Amino acid sequence: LRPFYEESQSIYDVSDEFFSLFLDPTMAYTCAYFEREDMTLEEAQNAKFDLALDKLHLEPGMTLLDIGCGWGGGLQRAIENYDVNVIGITLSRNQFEYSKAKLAKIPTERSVQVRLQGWDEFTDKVDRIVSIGAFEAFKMERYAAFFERSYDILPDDGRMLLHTILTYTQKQMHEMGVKVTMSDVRFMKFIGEEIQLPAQEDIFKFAQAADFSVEKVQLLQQHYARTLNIWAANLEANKDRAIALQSEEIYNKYMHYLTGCEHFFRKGISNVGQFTLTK
Ligand SMILES: Nc1ncnc2c1ncn2[C@@H]1O[C@H](CSCC[C@H](N)C(=O)O)[C@@H](O)[C@H]1O
Ligand SMILES: [Cl-]
Repeated sequence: LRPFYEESQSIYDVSDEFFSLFLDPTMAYTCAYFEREDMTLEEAQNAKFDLALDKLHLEPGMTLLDIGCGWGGGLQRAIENYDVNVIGITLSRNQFEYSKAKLAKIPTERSVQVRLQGWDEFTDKVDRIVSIGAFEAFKMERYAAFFERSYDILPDDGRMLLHTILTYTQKQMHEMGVKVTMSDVRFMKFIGEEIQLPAQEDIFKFAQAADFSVEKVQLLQQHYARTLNIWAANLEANKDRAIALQSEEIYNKYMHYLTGCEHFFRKGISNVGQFTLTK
């Protein structure tokens, strides 16, 4: 704690325009799914959203909730590909306004709602839930309430797709032969300052405590390494504009974050899973 207040430059202070320098046009900010090896980033992001949505067994007329909708790409796929009502919620005002404006332009015969709202305040009954990349922003003290609230707002036949990043235990790493180095440790400290993760077993434990069953987990480890690689290449290609919009310090922090995380997935320290939860 510094005695004098300092309005500093944070990676969280950048505009939508900055993110458009390296995200694909749909502005997905989570692991893509290279269902075909030759897919572009945009095609793999659409394929990731389709992968999650397909696991929900959506039927015409249902209501889908996207917990943590970001810049709206998941809800666009849902509106375009299913005859369903949608609700998207986010804690980001920029993402809220962006998703609202994006989805307002999409023809639809169903209801569409975008809200600046946390899951802890959400009580609407919905038929299915998708949540991609939101869980890693939750504190572990709130995990149980999250799964309990998710269970409660679903019907008897309800299904939830939970997509989130994962870590391994030391024993599993020693088993798998993953050696964590000092530079890895220093990067984890960089994360704790600028930005602990659950293991796959933790997700099973918490979902089951809320009376969900885990029907499926699908791991996308190397898809994330490739997703982060492309993001980093795009940002580097747009370096001059990133520095003009922000600064070399902000550019460097993002580049360090993207390429460090890429290394963690490539090396096998981290993973990312889609959990199909049923009721
Ligand atoms: N407690 C909470 N309740 C609701 N949304 C939350 C939340 N904590 C984080 N979020 C939202 O979760 C999102 C994480 S970013 C992932 C965005 C999108 N699903 C994608 O795949 O690109 C952001 O929109 C963030 O505002
Ligand atoms: Cl900016």
